Amino acid sequence: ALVKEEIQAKEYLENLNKELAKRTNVETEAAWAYGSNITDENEKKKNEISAELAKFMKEVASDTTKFQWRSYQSEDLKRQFKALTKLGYAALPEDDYAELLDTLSAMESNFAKVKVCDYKDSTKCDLALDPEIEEVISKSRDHEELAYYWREFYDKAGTAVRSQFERYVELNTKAAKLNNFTSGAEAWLDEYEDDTFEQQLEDIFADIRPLYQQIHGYVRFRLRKHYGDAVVSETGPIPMHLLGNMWAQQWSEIADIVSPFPEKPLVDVSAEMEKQGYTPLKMFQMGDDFFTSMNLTKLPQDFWDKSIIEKPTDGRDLVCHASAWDFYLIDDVRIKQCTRVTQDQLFTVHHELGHIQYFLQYQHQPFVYRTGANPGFHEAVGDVLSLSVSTPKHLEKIGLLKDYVRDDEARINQLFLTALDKIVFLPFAFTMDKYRWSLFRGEVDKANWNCAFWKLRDEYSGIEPPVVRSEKDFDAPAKYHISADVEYLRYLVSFIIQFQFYKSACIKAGQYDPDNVELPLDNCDIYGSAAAGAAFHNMLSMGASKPWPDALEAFNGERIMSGKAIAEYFEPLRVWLEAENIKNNVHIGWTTSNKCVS
Ligand SMILES: *[C@@H]1O[C@H](CO)[C@@H](O[C@@H]2O[C@H](CO)[C@@H](O[C@@H]3O[C@H](CO[C@H]4O[C@H](CO)[C@@H](O)[C@H](O)[C@@H]4O)[C@@H](O)[C@H](O[C@H]4O[C@H](CO[C@@H]5O[C@H](CO)[C@@H](O)[C@H](O)[C@@H]5O)[C@@H](O)[C@H](O)[C@@H]4O)[C@@H]3O)[C@H](O)[C@H]2NC(C)=O)[C@H](O)[C@H]1NC(C)=O
Ligand SMILES: *[C@@H]1O[C@H](CO)[C@@H](O)[C@H](O)[C@H]1NC(C)=O
Ligand SMILES: *[C@@H]1O[C@H](CO)[C@@H](O)[C@H](O)[C@H]1NC(C)=O
Ligand SMILES: [Zn+2]
Repeated sequence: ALVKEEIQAKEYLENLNKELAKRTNVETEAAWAYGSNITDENEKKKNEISAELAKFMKEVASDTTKFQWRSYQSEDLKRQFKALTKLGYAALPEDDYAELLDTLSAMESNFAKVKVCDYKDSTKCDLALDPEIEEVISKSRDHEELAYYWREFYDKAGTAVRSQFERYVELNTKAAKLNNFTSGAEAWLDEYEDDTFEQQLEDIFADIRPLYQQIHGYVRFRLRKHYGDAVVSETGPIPMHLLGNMWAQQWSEIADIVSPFPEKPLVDVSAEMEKQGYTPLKMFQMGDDFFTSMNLTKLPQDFWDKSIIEKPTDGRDLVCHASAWDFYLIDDVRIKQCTRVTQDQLFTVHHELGHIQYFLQYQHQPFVYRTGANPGFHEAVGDVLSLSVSTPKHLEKIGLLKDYVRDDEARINQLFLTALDKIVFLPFAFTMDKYRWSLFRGEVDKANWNCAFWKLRDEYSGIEPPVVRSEKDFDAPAKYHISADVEYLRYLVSFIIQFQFYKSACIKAGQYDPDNVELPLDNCDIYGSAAAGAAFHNMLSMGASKPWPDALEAFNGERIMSGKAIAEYFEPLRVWLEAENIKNNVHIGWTTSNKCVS
């Protein structure tokens, strides 16, 4: 029976993968229509088609049991079957599935439709997060103005969806258990195919946490000099509204007030981008150029024809959170980005285009393999290029950085600037999933859900709200990914492995040699490197056809996720900063926040 059955199973899979790709195409189109144009009608259509695809996946899961697939010889066939067994939310009874979709829609559309009143004009009430509130949070140094916008946003994006969030947790848990996972934490973790993955991240995080603490201490010190001791204490958590970002996830927008060497250059090319007439289209064309310069795949015409690369002016509601979309045919790939002409946005364009590249590289795989080796791989691709794009080397080459002298002090300024994004984010990203996992696993009583969030943000990041919160507030959904039910550990994983990829690409490009002071890792530009491009091609073309260690091995010969490379990048900063904090008697660490009343 078995040899013959395995022949038939191969044909079964060939056909089923093609059918899933086509059916997924159709759900993806409806989701795109909604996300690009939020209306009740588009919501209904998206959710109806999802319900129908879920019912089909339920039949597929049932049909896998007609095959003795665990008995087969082919590791590849077994891997595909195992992927089709995994229903996720589709395991839910029809009515629960529909209720979950309705709940998700309610949260994501609440987030996307938030508007607040101008701090200086309570009749102007059409300020959205993107761009209006984000511009104040990144540019204002009026601490009361900042606190105002923080409070208005969190109250509307967060607290307003407590009820919905609670029902989502219940249904997410019910779904996980129907897949025989303990909870949605274990369902998310299953994507890393590694039963020690959490311990591995704890270990890496513990190794980098000392450096974070040094950065935190120095920033707090600098913020005290700017705002004074009535606004920032020496010993307490940093008030998060002063850190240049609504979620304090990255602190690079306050670099001009905390840079190590204020009289030496600090890279900020936004003003030159504007002066040279950059547009969203040009920024996308330049990202395309980067990839094609490395001998990777050019964007196809569908990308240009169907992407939305600037915020519509017609007053519609949409999701502006930047995203990359695979339509599961051939070359139908798209970005939806409310693009602004800034340095940070140039990096975001490259990030999104890394997802597009991945889609193009794996599009010949069977449907079940048309995804990242793990979710962190997907998020890392474009960041590897952004690391290069951010270098003084690259930015001088493209005419955006003028009259730059790369002395020791400018190098520390640039390392610090990078760390304000790359090191600061690590505890932030860990807490987003630690929080959700703790709710999913039933470890926090509902009475303590809000303070459990702020407790994690305190313990790991040493930040706190600008105002006292309580269990009357519900703050976690004020972060897009929490309202949108997007797993966050992918970004922690990305921020570690992107340095492994960057280092290896730099070495292949001839742009990094640890023994050559002329080739430091932090000034490596892989632009134009076919050797780097080759490593990407070898890895990305695999999709999810093999466990992620095999995909890393295809890139650089390694099989282990490791903090060595990110530490190697920041090692000169670590040395300098440890010394600077001692020299300035900077207090390190923080007392427990008083800003969430239990
Ligand atoms: C999550 O875990 C769940 C368990 O906690 C699991 O649910 C179990 O799935 C089992 C596998 O499908 C299912 O097993 C069948 O049980 C039937 C009897 O069940 C009743 O009594 C139970 C308790 O006594 C009740 O709780 C149930 O509700 C039922 O009322 C059996 O009749 C049935 O049998 C047939 O199938 C076996 C297995 O066949 C296999 O494949 C080939 C077929 O060619 C076999 O040759 C091979 O060796 C293998 O056995 C045949 O041997 C047999 O001849 C029959 O055709 C079968 O044992 C079980 O009932 C169910 N239990 C519970 C408690 O729910 C979920 O499936 C898991 N979910 C996921 C997503 O993995
Ligand atoms: C948005 O969707 C609605 C359907 O609810 C449709 O009538 C309208 O034309 C769409 N607008 C745009 C900008 O596509
Ligand atoms: C570019 O990529 C192609 C296809 O992957 C390969 O055959 C070729 O050798 C590469 N060219 C360069 C510039 O190395
Ligand atoms: Zn991404």
